Amino acid sequence: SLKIRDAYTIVTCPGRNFVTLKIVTESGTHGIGDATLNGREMAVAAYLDEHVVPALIGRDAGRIEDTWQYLYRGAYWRRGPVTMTAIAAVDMALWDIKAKAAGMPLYQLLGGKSRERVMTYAHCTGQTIEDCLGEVARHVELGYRAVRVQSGVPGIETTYGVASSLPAEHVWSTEKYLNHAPKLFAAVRERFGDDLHVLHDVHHRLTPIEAARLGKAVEPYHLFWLEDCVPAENQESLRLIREHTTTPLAIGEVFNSIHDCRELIQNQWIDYIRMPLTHGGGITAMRRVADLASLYHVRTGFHGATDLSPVCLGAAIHFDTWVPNFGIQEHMPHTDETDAVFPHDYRFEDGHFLAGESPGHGVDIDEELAAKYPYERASLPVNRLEDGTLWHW
Amino acid sequence: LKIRDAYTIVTCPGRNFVTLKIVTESGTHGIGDATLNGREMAVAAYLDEHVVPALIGRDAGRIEDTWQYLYRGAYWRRGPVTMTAIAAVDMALWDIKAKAAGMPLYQLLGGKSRERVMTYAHCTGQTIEDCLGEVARHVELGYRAVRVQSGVPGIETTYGSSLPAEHVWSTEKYLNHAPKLFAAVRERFGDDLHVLHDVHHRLTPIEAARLGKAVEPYHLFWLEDCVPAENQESLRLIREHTTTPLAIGEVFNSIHDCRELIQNQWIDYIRMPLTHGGGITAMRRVADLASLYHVRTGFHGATDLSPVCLGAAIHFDTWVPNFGIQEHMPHTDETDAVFPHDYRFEDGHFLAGESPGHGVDIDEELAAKYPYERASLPVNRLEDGTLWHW
Ligand SMILES: O=C(O)[C@H](O)[C@@H](O)[C@H](O)[C@H](O)CO
Ligand SMILES: O=C(O)[C@H](O)[C@@H](O)[C@H](O)[C@H](O)CO
Ligand SMILES: [Cl-]
Ligand SMILES: [Mg+2]
Ligand SMILES: [Mg+2]
Ligand SMILES: [Mg+2]
Repeated sequence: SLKIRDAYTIVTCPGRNFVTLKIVTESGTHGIGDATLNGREMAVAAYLDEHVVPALIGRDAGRIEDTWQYLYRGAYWRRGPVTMTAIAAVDMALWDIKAKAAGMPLYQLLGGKSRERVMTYAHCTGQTIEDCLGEVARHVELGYRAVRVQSGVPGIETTYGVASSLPAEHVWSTEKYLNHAPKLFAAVRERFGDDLHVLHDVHHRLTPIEAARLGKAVEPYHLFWLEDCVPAENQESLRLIREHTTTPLAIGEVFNSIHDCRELIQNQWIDYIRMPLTHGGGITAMRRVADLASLYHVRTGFHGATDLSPVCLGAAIHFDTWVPNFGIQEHMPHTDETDAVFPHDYRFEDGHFLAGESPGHGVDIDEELAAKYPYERASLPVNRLEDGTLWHW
Repeated sequence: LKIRDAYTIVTCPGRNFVTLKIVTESGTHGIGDATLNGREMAVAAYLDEHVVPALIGRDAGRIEDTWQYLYRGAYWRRGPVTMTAIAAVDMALWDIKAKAAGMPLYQLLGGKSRERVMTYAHCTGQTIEDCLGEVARHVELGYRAVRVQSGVPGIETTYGSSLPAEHVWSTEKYLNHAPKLFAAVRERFGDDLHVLHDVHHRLTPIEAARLGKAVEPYHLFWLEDCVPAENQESLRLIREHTTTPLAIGEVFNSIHDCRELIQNQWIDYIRMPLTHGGGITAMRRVADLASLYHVRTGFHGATDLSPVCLGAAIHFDTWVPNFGIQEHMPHTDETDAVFPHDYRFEDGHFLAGESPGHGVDIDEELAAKYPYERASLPVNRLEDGTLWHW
């Protein structure tokens, strides 16, 4: 039967913390899902262990939609990063099981392939503009068609995306950054030309009119996207940016629900939605987000940093392979130790991912190997202004 | 003055509660409610593993900076687990601040705006008649306001074994039955009594519009939680079609869950309580936004918010200009013993405490006598098996 016999979390730190849900059916078939929430990992682990897992036992594993609604509505307190990550982990494991039962790779189950490979972007970072440019050259040589560029801001010790369990404390100056950033993109274009796709992550630090100014300043450099311009709990925060610049906009890695972005999409305030499988309620929910996005010409650009496990990456590559309105897939390679803990069949070649062909999402976990790497607490940084004001990191 | 220690206490004197205690280098302490019904251990872990270590050494007096540090610093913002952890810290810090000031909490917030805090009681029964008996009984205790719920004939379970109980639901049967309850309450008890009703998420907007209109003759104090409101626009049809007052928000945790509801004048009462809404710091901002639009506070006050929340809420209720009403579900004697407090209930109303802080403490030795026991909230299915809203 497809009745659930067992379900449990695995916590491991093969270079960084990962939490994984495993679901095992009465017939012995199993599925896994990513439950990793960077810097708050044990909150999801406990949400799953104490409150979700006992309710999964005896459930029909084939009932994906019912389980999703049961956990989403049944929680009573709806949405949220801990909440939606727990739900995502269950959803991914159930889709893994369904695809295995169907004898198909996940992309086939979703509606089959819409493309022959999945374009990625790489992180190019450096202290100086020159340092970053060197990194762009290296990745272009590796075959990347797209690069995210970040560089230090002169007069500021720490800037995002440029180079102990408690939050590190960074210092920020918006005004210095606003004057410096356009110089980076100018230098990229001068050295590498127009065919390269160039991305930039603002990482929440601006107000809307400041982001509008930046967007206008970087129009000549034709960025693939300007990402996370402003905190967007208030979705209307995007409107001034959109009304003032034609630089394409990306947002959403911090979102967990379609209700965090319904308005952003329907009002045409963004070009790319960034919310990934692990944090956005899994395959079931993200299919719905991508479909809504498609009505408004919005494309997917999944958050793909290392704090999403190979389980998320494999499932995302399947999703990317099917989804009509695919935009790009972020690539941050995992460590060798992480890759070994999570055997998988997706492949990376010449700047692109290729989806696996084995039934399931194609990712597994080696539990005995995972057990060799105990959890190590690690928190994300905070950002303060020059006067000490607790700002957005 | 720095935080020297912070830790959670988990206890089950009749039901589960999670509490955060913060202690300073001068040996002063404060506590905050961290209870999230049916997901309690997620908050416990959020605090234990991720928040508590970052509190050590922080200036206890920096309430605002700490709130922002935890809220923005989490990176992943908002949510029930997140905002409850933040609320627990915030309540404990306000507790310490008031104690440092030598004042009960309401004094710190801006002083007294009213002499007492009106409550409502839960009145419930299988039949309308059963419910009416409960109303009579509560009116005799001095309640000026009652929430009324009764069973729907033809349906085994209506709103108002560690796993979710499974209830069955019929909207159509409820819609036809509910007006009869309010009619009976008015027929027996007259017009002076305030009468409330909790729809408990089960309707679509046009169904709630229909219900609102149908119950206009009974002049309800509020119709609560008509529809799931993740999509805040869900309230619009209800508001355009009825003048029955509307309340919502016990399942919210952020001002961003209700900013539009308030600004578009779609609701009359906001229900989000201190424990789940990010504590005093955040709820002051929510109540203040509400005030621009004639919206009043109606804090969720069920038993799954601890006496720590209740004491702090009574202080808040005593200060806030735009107070509407305070929900009252009495805690068990065992719960009251675990959480000694100085708020009082008299003649249908709360009276705020006068001792410095929010006036609530926790007896840790007694708390230890009641270990955690897993308990989940129910789910609701339609007659065809559809997983619905409970
Ligand atoms: O675009 C990105 O890749 C993200 O912004 C990351 O840099 C985040 O900071 C990290 O994933 C948080 O856990
Ligand atoms: O109005 C109320 O009192 C609430 O709706 C409660 O009945 C909730 O069901 C309970 O607090 C959930 O934890
Ligand atoms: Cl959450
Ligand atoms: Mg980013
Ligand atoms: Mg209610
Ligand atoms: Mg009209």
